[PDB]
Amino acid sequence: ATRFRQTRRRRGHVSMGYGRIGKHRKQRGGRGNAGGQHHRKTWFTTFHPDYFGKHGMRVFHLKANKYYCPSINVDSLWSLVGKDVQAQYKNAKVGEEVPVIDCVKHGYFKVLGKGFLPKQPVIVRARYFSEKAQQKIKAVGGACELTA
Amino acid sequence: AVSNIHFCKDWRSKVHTWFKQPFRKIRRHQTRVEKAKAVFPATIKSLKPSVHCMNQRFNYKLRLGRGFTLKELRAAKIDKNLARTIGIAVDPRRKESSKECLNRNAQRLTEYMNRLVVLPKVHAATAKRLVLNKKNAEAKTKKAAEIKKFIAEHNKTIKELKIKVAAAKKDYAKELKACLKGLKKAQVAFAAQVAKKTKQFNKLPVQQKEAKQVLDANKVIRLTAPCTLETKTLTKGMKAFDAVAHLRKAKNVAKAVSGIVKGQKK
Amino acid sequence: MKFNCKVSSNPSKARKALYTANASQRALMMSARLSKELREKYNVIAIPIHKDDEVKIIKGHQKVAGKVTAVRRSKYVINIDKLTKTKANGQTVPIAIRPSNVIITKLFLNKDREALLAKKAESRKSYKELVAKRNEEVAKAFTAVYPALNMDIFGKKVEPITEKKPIRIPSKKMAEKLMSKPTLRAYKTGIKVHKAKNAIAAYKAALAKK
RNA sequence: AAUAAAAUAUUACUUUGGAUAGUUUAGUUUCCUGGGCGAUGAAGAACGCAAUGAAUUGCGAUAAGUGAUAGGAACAAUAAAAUGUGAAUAUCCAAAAUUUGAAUGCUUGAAAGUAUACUAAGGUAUAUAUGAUAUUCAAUAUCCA
RNA sequence: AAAGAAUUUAAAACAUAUUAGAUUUAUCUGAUGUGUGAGACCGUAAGGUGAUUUCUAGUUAAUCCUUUAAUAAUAAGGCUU
RNA sequence: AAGGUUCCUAAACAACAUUACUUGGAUUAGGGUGAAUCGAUCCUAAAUUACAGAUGGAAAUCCUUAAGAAA
RNA sequence: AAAAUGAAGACAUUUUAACGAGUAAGGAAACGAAAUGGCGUAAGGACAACAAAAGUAGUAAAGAUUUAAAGUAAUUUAGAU
RNA sequence: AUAAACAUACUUUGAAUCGGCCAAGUCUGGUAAGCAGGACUGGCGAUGCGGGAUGAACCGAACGUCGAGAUAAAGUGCCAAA
RNA sequence: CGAGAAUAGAAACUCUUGAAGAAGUAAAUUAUCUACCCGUCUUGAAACACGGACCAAGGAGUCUAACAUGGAUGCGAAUGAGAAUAGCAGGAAAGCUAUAACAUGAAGAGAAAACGAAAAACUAUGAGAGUGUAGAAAUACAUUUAGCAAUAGUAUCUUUCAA
RNA sequence: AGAUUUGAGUAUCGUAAGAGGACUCCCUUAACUUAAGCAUAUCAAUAAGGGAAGGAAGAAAAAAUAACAAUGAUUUCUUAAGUAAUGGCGAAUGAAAAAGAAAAAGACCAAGUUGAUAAGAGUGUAACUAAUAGAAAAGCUAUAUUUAAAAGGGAUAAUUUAAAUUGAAUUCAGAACGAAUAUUGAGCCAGAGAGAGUGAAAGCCUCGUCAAUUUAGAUAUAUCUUGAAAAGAAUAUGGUUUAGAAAAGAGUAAAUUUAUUUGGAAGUAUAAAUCGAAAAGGUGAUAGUAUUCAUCAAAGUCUAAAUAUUACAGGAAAACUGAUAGCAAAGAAGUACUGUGAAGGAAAACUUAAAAGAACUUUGGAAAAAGAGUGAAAAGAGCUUGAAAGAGUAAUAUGUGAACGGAUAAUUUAUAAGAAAAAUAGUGGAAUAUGUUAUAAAUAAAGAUGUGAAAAGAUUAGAUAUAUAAGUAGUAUAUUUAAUAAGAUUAUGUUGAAAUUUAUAA
Repeated sequence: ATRFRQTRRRRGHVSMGYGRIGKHRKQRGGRGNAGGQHHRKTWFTTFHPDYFGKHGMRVFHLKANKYYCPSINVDSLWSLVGKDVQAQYKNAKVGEEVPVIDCVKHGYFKVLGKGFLPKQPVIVRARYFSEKAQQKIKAVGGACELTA
Repeated sequence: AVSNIHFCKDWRSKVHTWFKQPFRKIRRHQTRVEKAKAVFPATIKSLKPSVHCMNQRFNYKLRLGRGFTLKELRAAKIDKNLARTIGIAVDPRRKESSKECLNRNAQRLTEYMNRLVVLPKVHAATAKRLVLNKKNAEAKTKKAAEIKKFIAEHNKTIKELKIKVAAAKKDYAKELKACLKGLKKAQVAFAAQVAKKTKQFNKLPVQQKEAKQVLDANKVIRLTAPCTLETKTLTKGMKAFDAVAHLRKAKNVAKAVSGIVKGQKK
Repeated sequence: MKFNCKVSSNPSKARKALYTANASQRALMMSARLSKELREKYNVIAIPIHKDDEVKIIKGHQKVAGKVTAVRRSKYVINIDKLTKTKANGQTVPIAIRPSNVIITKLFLNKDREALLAKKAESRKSYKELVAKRNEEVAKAFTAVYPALNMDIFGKKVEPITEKKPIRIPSKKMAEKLMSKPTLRAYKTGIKVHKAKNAIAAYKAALAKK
């Protein structure tokens, strides 16, 4: 909407809101990130203080698929099957059927341990596990399974 | 925020605008319809394998590939010279990746051949194949009389056990320990008895039927059956199994091969 | 609406094709209507005009009836021996008339107007039998759903539904709060004006009764 | 002190000028279909042709048009003649298509010309490179009587 | 010393043996064969056995990270000063 | 050489020749350029440009009788 | 700014109190007690005589010249030609 | 003690600007400058109004449109109110 | 003599001018007071600083792309999927529908290998809710209770040589 | 002399050239600009110069990715992604596998084999030839399996392209106008109310538009005929007696150096100089050697479809411009005009419905003027309207070295405010107020909780018919047979808010 711009409100003002002493000229210190070390050094120091330099080792061809590992905490495990199933198997223990949570089938590879699990036995199947993830699953009365 | 905008070249000559998009749909759709009218089983989008995706990021998913390998055609009893003429993709470049891939795509072809209805090469009722089917029809009646005696006397000890499992599971859903053990014990015995020669090629299903025209065979034969909620019985072994040390032992085994080789030469 | 994608609904392109049309398409454009006596004899509505025909002007200052003396297709006009104007110095010049302001009252039919009129007549009949076959098909479907009615109801008067069943909806309280000021003020004024009109009508009725 | 000739100010009318309003046989953009030239001489250029034409349009020594097929009574600024035994008008058709132009017998400046062969005048062929076939030759280049 | 079933039928690479042909060279070409490479544990008797993992005690080896199929000794790159 | 009808005649003076013009190299309409012997055409000067050949990634350049079964 | 009232009146409510200069610069739209208020140009979608002929127009449109009126102002309205 | 609830504490986003100039019971260099450079405050710039005849800065005092009065700087022979 | 209070008392008018033009307003002229050339750079211009003879029409913060803040909107551990693309009626550059690749987010630290979050928290001040008394109009105190947001400080946990 | 090799002349039949180059494939080492200077870098496969193409072109069937539960020619779109990387590590530059779609198609030469070898080649035509990847020829054969006499003709149908034809409903009535489409009244059509013309605004005046018809042109689209339905042939795995006891792209891959290029960094691609392989080998992007692993098999060729387009031609649209705007060009516009030349390059729209474009008289040398006449109106051709600047005429007013503006009054002119009516005392109450009833209308429910039905389907177990099938309930389709699980959608009980406020008639 060009009728809501400031140009329509500054009609009649000579300088169009840019100043009489310091005019609106072509440039204001260079094109792009010019003067990163000379006159805009106070800008880069203030707002991007690690912009110039080198850090870490180069990876000539990075295989970004090798780092792909979606994670889910323990407290979020039961949301994969829903609350209806969670309450249905609420009073299970060793010996009878217990629901299996297929983390991989839902797109989660690693299971981390954060928050608190509901006090029901459960079988967790995933590719990777954390030390506290397995502790919390086992302390509730469940098991851990590997995949792939 | 430091800006990174690559407009320092003549982007005005690099601008591609999509004003032809609403007419690509009309072009492609009309040509797609024109193909169906000309010869319908050409736009049929000939049958394709079920092949896994690559890399560990995708490897649990299935997707259509290009062409059935020559070993999958032999297992499904189809000549590769006839496969391309009845809407089957064939890819000799595909190496067999696993037995399970060989079995899964063998089921796909067999299921496709059952749903397939090949019309006679010549529409006349005096076609040689139609005449030949009449000539050997009485032989088929004799032969099919033996195909039914078999697979009615050999798969009978497991059928009752298989029936009992369904009834016992139905009763449980209203035991399974001994019900499933009996079927398992028979299955190993059955697998021990098969260890003998089957026809190289099956027959092409050729007949005269009213043409029900289907635009693709890939959406009829689904890649993956719908996933339900798998449920398992908790045992003491499942509780005991400590998965973290299995992960860390497996990692440390692979990272100690350097130490093994270094210590050998010393 | 027009559904043929070949033809254009652009006024500028329509006028250009009118100015640049050749003589073949100019003849079929300068058509005039036959009179009642000629229409009944030939069963033809209108035909392209021709020299030596007799026409009758129906629109204009002078509704004279004369003979076609000039069919000028470049100007898209015709001339009549009876409509002339004296050009000051004394000689008379014909007055141009558009062919859509006259009707033909006496044909000039040598040999091919006769063939055209027969072709024009049969086309009228052939279309009529086709419309009849459609209307019967339309009527056959109406008597299958309403066996007690006949198709003549559509040509007669229509009686509106006078039943006034109201509906309770929990938004009518919000109606006044869902209008903008320009449409709320107009809506309220219409209510006030309507009420005052009823007040005057009520007062008039009281006087009339008394 | 006085004058209103000049000067100034307002309105009405007229004038020089062409703003404003109304309008569009013109453009701009996007999309669909094609993307159909030439040694069988193209695109381009030049000259000529209307009863009265200078430009423009169309055309080529058959000239603002011929034949054929559709087409049905006009054109017009002014005369003429032709015209239902067929005027206008239309065309992926038929005949015809001047001098040049890749320009191609040789020459070409604003150049007028001109050689040979075949069928006086007219019309055809003859540039360079190149494939196949036919024919005539050259070199002891390899053998060889 | 303490817990520990491990998931379930369509198969090819060839390490080879043993033969049917051809070859002399730095010799090859078919087929038959076992293992390899295989994984359904024995239970209606409580469940034992048993791969694989844990803790403690000596031993020999490697030990800051990377060169993205796995290692090695050179080389190169990372991290801190 | 350059110009291109400005040449001759007749009718006519709106515009143009720093007034005017019955005048005009200006407007309109006609008429006008005759070669065996004058020139072009023919020959060659300074110079110029082709086929083949040589050179160049290319466009193209060099060579003018040297390189050619050419001329 | 604070109190009161508040589905529609209307003048963007009622009352009381304090305040109002200004270059550069800022205060986009919407927001019932309205987080500034408005004028104008052109085009697009709606609305415009509520009872079935529904804004104006050859009983004179747009435009132009002026005379007056409304508005602090941008501007609007009407008469005459 | 006095003042302070349209007080206080702010947070976010951003404009313009960093050529300055004057006064003085002030200072430094200079013979001196309507010169050059500083400390504190007030002004002009950005500012009209009343007075100094006139004036960017001096004195009074800062501005919505008006009426009536008491005033400020400063004045009361005429221009000019007294 | 006399406040409070109780009891009784009293205000509705004249003149002049105006469709023979009142009040107001406007235009022209006159008279007193008053008024330097606009725009711009500049500490400072009416400036002997520059542009401007006059009039009409044209005339200058726009469009595409990335990020951020902010006000209105939908949904919310999800949001978008007018990603391509595939279908529907209608004939449609419009409209409707597609359990979907992916984008941003739900997990963070490390150069990297290798990893990957609770003492079901604590303390302080703080929003709100009642009861009683009184002034007495509103309101002002006493007391019981809850302690969200925000800020600050604590334990505890993931990663890093180092928080 | 004769047999060959090689090179020419001539003749015949053809072939290339030039135009265009928007999109396509390439050659070449531009600079302005950015980096607040500048020299590498950026601009930048960008401008200009040059070559070659078609309706599309380029590419295309792995010496390819990856390290997986692995894929699988090419092309194009989405995402990856402003990411890995490159860079005075500054300014800046910058991909690809995976994954999701559009479309899908694979075939040949060379080498090897067969040699009573075949008008042109014997220095070799022809035939066979690959993932079970030691092939290749002749004759027998077993098993599965494919199989109508091909191609070309003729006809009908269907899908399309173009042309032609057809294509409703007021030639209605009144009033008025120079003129009807407007206005008033009464009707009609509509699968047609897109649009244009008509003295002026039209659904029904003309042309068209919606629904259609006919005729021609193709499709590798089906049917029937020619055409017999036979003989045979073909695919693959074996056996058998002979014949044979192979091949797989060389100045190429790679290497040293130089130059350009690349995101490619101890060298990603190309080229040049030198060097130069093979009883093979290439790749796995950090140089080197070795041992394993994985995956391909270069150094010859072709190949539709999905894709691009601002040349040009034909169409259709538009929240685009409306004569200083939009192309430079709304008229004989790349025109007039300028330059030796390359080149440069404008301006100019409108009378009226219809020319009915005054036509005769007087004055004047004539142009013209005054009458006269046409037209609804001179709108009179310098022609719709006709502004401002600048003038002329008329009316009004003013005056000593500027003019204009503002506050305040005076004079003159203009505008402009009205028809009702007093006091007191007989009748006469008239809208309205108060409260009494009657009526009408409006105004209270957000939810919560019970009981059913139900389409299209899903699963399981049988039956029938068809096709194909010997190994853990055969499989697939069509019709039913019963049963279980849920079901979008959907019907109906209980529960739970009134008594006020306006208007109307007494």
